[PDB]
Amino acid sequence: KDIGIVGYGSYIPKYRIKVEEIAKVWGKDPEAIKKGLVVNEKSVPSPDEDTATIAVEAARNAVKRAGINAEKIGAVYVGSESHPYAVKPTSATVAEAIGATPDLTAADLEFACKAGTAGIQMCMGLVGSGLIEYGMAIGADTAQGAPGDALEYTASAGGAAYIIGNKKDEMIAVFNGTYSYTTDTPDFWRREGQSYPKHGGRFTGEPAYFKHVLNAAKGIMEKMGTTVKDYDYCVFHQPNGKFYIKAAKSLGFTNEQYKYGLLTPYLGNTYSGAVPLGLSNILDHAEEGARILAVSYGSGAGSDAFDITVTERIKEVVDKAPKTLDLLNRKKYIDYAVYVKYRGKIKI
Amino acid sequence: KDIGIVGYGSYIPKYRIKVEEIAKVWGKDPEAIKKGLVVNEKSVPSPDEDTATIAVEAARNAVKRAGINAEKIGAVYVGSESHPYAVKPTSATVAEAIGATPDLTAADLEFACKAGTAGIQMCMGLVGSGLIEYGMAIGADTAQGAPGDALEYTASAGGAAYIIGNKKDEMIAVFNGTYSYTTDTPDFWRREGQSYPKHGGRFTGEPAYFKHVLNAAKGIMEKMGTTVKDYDYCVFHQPNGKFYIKAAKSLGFTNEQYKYGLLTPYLGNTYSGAVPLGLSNILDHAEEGARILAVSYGSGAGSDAFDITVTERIKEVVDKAPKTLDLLNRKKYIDYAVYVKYRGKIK
Amino acid sequence: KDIGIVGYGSYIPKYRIKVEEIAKVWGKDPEAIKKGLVVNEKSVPSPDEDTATIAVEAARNAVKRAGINAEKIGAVYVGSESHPYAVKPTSATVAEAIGATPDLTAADLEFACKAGTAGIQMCMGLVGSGLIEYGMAIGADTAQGAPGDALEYTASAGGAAYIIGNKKDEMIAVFNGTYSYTTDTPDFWRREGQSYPKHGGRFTGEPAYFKHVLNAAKGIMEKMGTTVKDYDYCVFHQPNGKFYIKAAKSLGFTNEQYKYGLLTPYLGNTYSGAVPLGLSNILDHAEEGARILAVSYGSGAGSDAFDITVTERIKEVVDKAPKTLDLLNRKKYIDYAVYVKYRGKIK
Amino acid sequence: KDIGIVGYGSYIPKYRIKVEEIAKVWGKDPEAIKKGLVVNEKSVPSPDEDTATIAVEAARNAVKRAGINAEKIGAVYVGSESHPYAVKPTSATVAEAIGATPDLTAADLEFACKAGTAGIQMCMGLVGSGLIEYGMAIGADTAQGAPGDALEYTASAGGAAYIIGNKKDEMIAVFNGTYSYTTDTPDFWRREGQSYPKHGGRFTGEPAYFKHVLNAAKGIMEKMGTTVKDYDYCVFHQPNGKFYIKAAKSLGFTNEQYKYGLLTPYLGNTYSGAVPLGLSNILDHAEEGARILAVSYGSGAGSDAFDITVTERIKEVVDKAPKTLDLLNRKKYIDYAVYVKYRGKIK
Amino acid sequence: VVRSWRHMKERYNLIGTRCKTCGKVYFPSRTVCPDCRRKGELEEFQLSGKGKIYTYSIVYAPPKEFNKLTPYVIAIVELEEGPKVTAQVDCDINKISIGIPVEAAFRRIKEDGKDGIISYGYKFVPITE
Amino acid sequence: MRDVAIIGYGQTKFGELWEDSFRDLIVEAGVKAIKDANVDGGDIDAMYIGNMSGGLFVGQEHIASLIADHAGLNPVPCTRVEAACASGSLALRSAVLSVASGHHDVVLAGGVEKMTDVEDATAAIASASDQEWEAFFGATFPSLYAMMARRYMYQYGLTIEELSMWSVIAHENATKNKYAQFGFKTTLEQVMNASPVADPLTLMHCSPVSDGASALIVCDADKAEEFAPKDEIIYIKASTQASDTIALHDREDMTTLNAAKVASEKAYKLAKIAPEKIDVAEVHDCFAINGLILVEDLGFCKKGDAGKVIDEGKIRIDYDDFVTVNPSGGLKAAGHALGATGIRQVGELYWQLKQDKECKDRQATIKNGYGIAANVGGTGGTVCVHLLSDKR
Ligand SMILES: [K+]
Ligand SMILES: [K+]
Ligand code: NA
Ligand SMILES: [Zn+2]
Repeated sequence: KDIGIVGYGSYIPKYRIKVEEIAKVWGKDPEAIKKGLVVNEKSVPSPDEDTATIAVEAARNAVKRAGINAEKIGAVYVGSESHPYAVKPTSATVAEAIGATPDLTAADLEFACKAGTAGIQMCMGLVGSGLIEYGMAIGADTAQGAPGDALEYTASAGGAAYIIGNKKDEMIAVFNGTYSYTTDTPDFWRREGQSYPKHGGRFTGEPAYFKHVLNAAKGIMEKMGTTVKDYDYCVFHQPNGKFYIKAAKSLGFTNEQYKYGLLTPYLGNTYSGAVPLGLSNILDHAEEGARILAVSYGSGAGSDAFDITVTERIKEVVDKAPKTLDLLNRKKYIDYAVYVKYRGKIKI
Repeated sequence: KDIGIVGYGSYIPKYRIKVEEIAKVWGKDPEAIKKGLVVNEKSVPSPDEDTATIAVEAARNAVKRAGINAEKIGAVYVGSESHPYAVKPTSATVAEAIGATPDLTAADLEFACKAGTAGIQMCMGLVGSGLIEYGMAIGADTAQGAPGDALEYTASAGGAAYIIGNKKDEMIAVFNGTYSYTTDTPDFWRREGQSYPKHGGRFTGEPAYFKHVLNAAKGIMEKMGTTVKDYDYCVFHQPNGKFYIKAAKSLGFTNEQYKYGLLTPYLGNTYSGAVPLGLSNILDHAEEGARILAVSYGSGAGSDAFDITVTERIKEVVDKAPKTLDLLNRKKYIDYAVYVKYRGKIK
Repeated sequence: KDIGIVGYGSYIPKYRIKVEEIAKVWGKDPEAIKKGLVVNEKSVPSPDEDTATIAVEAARNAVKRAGINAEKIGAVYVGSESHPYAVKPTSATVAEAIGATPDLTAADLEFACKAGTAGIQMCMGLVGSGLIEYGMAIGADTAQGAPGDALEYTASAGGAAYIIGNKKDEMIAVFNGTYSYTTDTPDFWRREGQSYPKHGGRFTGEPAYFKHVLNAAKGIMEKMGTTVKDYDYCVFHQPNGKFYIKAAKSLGFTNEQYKYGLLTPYLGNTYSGAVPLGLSNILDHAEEGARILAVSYGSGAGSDAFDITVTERIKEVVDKAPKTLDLLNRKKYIDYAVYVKYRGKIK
Repeated sequence: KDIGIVGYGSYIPKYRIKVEEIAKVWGKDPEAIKKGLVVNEKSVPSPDEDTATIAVEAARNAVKRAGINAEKIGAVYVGSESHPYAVKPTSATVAEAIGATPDLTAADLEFACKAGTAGIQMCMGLVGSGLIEYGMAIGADTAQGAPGDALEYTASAGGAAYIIGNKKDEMIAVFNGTYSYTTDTPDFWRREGQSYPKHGGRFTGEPAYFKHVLNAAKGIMEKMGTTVKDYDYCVFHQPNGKFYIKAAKSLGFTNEQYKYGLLTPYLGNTYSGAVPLGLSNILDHAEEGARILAVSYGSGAGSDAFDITVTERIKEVVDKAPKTLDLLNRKKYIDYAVYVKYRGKIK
Repeated sequence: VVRSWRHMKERYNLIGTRCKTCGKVYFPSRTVCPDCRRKGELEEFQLSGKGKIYTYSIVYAPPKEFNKLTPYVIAIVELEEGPKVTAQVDCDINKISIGIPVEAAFRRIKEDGKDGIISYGYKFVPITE
Repeated sequence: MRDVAIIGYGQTKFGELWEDSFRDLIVEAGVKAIKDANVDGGDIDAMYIGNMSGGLFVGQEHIASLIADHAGLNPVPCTRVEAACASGSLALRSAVLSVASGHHDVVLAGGVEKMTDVEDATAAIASASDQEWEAFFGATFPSLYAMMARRYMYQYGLTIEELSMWSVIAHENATKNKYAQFGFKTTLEQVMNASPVADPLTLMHCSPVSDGASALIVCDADKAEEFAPKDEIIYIKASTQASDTIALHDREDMTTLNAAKVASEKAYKLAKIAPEKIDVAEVHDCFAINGLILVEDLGFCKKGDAGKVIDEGKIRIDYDDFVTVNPSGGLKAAGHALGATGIRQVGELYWQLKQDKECKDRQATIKNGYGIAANVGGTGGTVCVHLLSDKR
């Protein structure tokens, strides 16, 4: 009947690359790119890291905060755009790595950068219906931007997991409701063959990102009968810093409300991990009774909205695992050569 | 709250290719293959058909049987191994193609041949929790087998859709319970780069397919406190006819119990669509009060078990859309040349 | 008088595929193709054959006709569009396979379908200058046409080899002179990455093929002070029978003059083997004192012209190896499925 | 009667990359590499340069030195391992760009790093036989080293062209003789599909490079009745400085004899351009009556050896075009990022 | 492809036309003289590649195909015979200015994707002196 | 030779129009023009439309048939005129010449453009330049105008600060325009420190790519009294057109547009007017330098001293003793829909000379009752000049 987050966990790799390092190679003005997107740097996975490892690190951190035995997890869902295998599931390797196996169901989720929040909704349903006791939903990605392209300044790796439960005394946050707005939109895609995606350019913004994010934000607030004044914090999808702020400002959110959710200027766009990671940072700082609005976005033309309320149990779990902001500041910078080496961007 | 199927639908393309036509090209004995795998022919998609289109045809047929307005569908999930796009979702196209948009959630699911049934569980949760009133789960795939390989004899096209509902009078079947057995198994996989998969061979058989299917069968029967005599019909995963029967016989199911579920001998392995298509044929024939057992399999190492009971409302819905067996017999045979042409197996 | 052919040889694989078999697959009228392209069937290499093996078979046959020890061959050139390696040379394999190694020079030649004859000219120079005693030039190819394309009806496998010498007692034919016409033309090409080529369509004909073939034919006849009446036989490049005949007729050659040179209707286009194979069939039939005009063509734009006279020693050698026409008629037909299998056109 | 070089030319792109820049990225000790390979830096082509442009720059500088009208050039041969097109010829573009078209023969030569010198021999024969007045032979390449591999430290871009004439008054150097040693050896190769080559490692050295280079050097000196004492300068193939010097020292050449020929330490391995570029630098410095030994090597199993004598006309022409050493020192260094950007090593 | 094929001698070798009635040199070669019309007698004339920068610009955001060259100098060169041409200049963006003597160079101007034709032509380079 | 006047003018919004379908744009402009004109659709004898893009983005030629079909005006004749950025004015001029002949009494001259649909508009815009001899070598459209600007600075000492002053005026004026793409003000520092497209030009020296549509209704001066009141009728004195070399490198002088000098002079001759009588002018300022140069070529000042004219601010709406140029945002701030721009320029003069309610906030002072428009195709290969008057 009542559904909520019992545990959450996050992971960010140590390597970074500044905008300046990429621009230098491609003959662009860093201050121009830096100003435009409000991106300063991004995270870079180690060559021995991928979405599966990133998901496992975050999953394990979520179990620490939950403080529950992983044998009780009855479903694991991993939302990614960069699952290591095209057929073998990531969720299964994560389940094995937490020792939730074998009494569980799992599935790998695809829906551009919305994949992560899609599974949160799936876990909500299964726990709420009583079919499972706890479900885990993960949003993780090791995004790769085309070398010449602008997506190269933002594309980044990161992950975040959420454990959903029904026990009142275990919840650190409570779902008040969810809403989704989905259409068929060819703003951005990647076809089975291709290694790098193709985009529609300016058609990605107003008609796609804003259309779905704002409709989903409006829809949840109509469903809950609320206003922008009712929410303490907010997190939107962050392809670029600009898009995030424009959306927040458009709905009437002040910097104090949206400041905690925006990580892209120093993390980059972690695609399916973006909002999950943002939400995790809000939860790291949030006080009891804080109302949160979280709206995700996925290129195919989808948005997931959440209405969350924080619980007094927050103070207890926050320090049980690494804070999102601590992972984000534990960092090593690299140049572009090492970066293309790490990413396997160079032909071998 | 009680959860159940309010509508189901299926689609199979018209083209077929007999084992004899493939064997002929590769210098193999067709009778040896046919006996071995228990396969006679497989369906082939038209060059203008893909996973999406099949999913749409089956989704649309499920809506006819449900008899409800698609605007009420609050989630569409498409499970496949062959989503036309690596990033843009199929489920969003299907949602648009039936007019459920925009007030819904959707997601494309990957888990080998179990994906389809994984979404059924997702829909079960969302209506059961009250988050939506109807959810659709689709399993569909356009299967490709490597030209020289044995998977060429079975890998096939098809799909089936299920609408899950909350209301008693609208249900044509009721979920008594579900169970899943999942571990990490490298029996079969495909890497992001590759167009054709790589397999374990003999390791996929006994250790992986039988282990997960059988464990998921005892899991649901332990959970429900039942035995194989309690079930009227059964459907298992059917990579080939050999595996399906050996599993059914192993658990103690008679031919009369498993015959409707087994379609592979004339359809081939439709991967995510396999169990859904089998279950749909069981529902086409089933009588009120029939208890059925459905267990799926996915190569990565998972399985989904279902305990379902058939309701009075079936007699009404069955004829509202094409029966699985009718689509299966509406066919046009092709030779291997046309087949490789259709499939884009040409360089 | 100084320079001449002392030995020649040829090879054609056994497998064929009729136009009818290809058209059937792609939904075309075979009679339309056959009438249009003037082609009935084409050669298909076995999966264990390639340009290197073809070149070796032809080289070995040329040595038999020459009746000389291969240790005396001081240069081996192989002109192909389908060398097995992008870096390791075919000519080196052919040299090893005929035991001409190690005291020789070699090189792999590229110039579309003009590569084979390019090397004939190279051998002419080296023997004539005295830098070597005997040189071998080979034109061979295992052409691949794009599955849907028209080049699929003609692109074929074949090769022929020529040994050039200085000894009047060993010459079976004598070079009176050579001429070449070359420009930069983007009629047809293939970029390093791509497996199948791209063509300009109708721009390949008049402005490229005819321009270069006819200019080269007129240039050599101007160089030799010669007319169409002076030549007993002729061989032109034969992408299809249509182009070949139009060129021959344009210059004023009768059927009796050009018939031996035209093999494409039952062999297809062997690219760099085309004219060499045609010329070899002319030599199989030719009498002492016969004058031959041979003009090749390469896309990117080039043509090589030859004026040759047949010698008393001709009939002595013809039977020492397989006649071109005998290789062409020892054949085994295949369907398209087997054909795409053989060619590795399967993904 | 006598064959000789009437004109020569060379081109090197401006961009360089130091060993230090590559090693830094891959976690290797630069000093170890530099000592081991005897290489400090290499040439990098601009993204708007390729083997065709490099060949054209060379060809044009050779025409300046020759001081002849390009209409008189009877054939153009381009030997490369990196021709822009897999089918359309570079040599035609080169012919069009120097205005030698249309009355000429051309061909694109392939034989690993020996294709350049292969064509010099071809021009030698044609000119000597009287078939053409002048022939041009080019050796050019924009080599590719695999990112992680050691070939990345040497593989570089460069070219040189040579025009061959019969006339003593026009010759700046005279061929005394040539010799070639060729076998079939799988030391290094690249299949048609692959973008980067594969090598046998240590099998490339003693059994392949030394075997062919030293046998060809020994062979020429036997043919011409010479000794290391008879030669004023020498140039060998230079995959790295280590191999070059070993070979020179092995035959008994002093530093003063081999120093001009060795350019790899600051230029890298320009593959088909290596000995042509080395020989051009020897000619830039050489005095009348100097005897040069030039031996090339090609991975497939090849070596071409030349015995050349410098003539009075040498000082007349050197300054008519850019000296090899001047092109080599007009340079701009780039980091590894820029380098991989330029070379299209980025995916 | 065909369009490339027609203006090759111009792009490759800078071969223009000269009107004898005027004395004027034209590049690219013209079929009809703008001044004399049908009166103008045209003969093919080979221009030297030498010229001077008349004006120039630096392209910072070009089409995705010129990604490697960015930023590049585009310029209008006044050739010593008189004609002006538009072309790129191979030099550092800080080293370009109006009046710089330049020389034509044979370069790879374009390509029609991965599989299409490669298009060569002139690109100017500063003189060493 | 009948006198021609304009009875009405309709204009869609300009810029990133995602919602508006192509058919909605032409309808929206056409219906608005019909309302202002107060004619029924049946009263239109013929339509003249010019489109440079020609469905380069869309892939669609034969746009005229499509437009008439969807408008529901079959079987009236519809024709498409093309001249790059000048396609609009050329459609107007063709419409004027049919009325003048007497074959048609009421004609619609429209312009419409859709460039948002294609991911890279750069390739289509470059189509106006010589593909063989400019585009081929990498000469982008902004780089061609940047090369004009450079030569102008070299010859006449124009500074970047002077050139940037043209933009601040444009953006200031555009805030008074509801149909403008940009309704914000900017400073000199913002213009100069904007992202550079082609040196010396920055992003803030360039007009943007944009969607939109505009339609005028032309009618015979005598018949015009039937549909409209005399005070709301504006008369087309002359419609001139001239040509120049397509390639900039083939021009006798780069700093000038001869085709504008030729066309403007012919227009002044037929109107029997001097440039000192022009109250308001709409010029093709796609790259700002094009704004300076046309001010000189239309004879509002001598060659070279354009920089002084703007840095002082003579052309501003607040200024009294000089011609007011681009009172609407113009190509820079109002937006540049290639096919519709040529129409829009004239529709602004219509509003300004009839003191319409649409340009109340940007109303220029009209002393003599004259206005000129200059539309340019490409770098100047085509120029079309229209001179309008409140008095016949
Ligand atoms: K996938
Ligand atoms: K090759
Ligand atoms: Na080779
Ligand atoms: Zn003239």
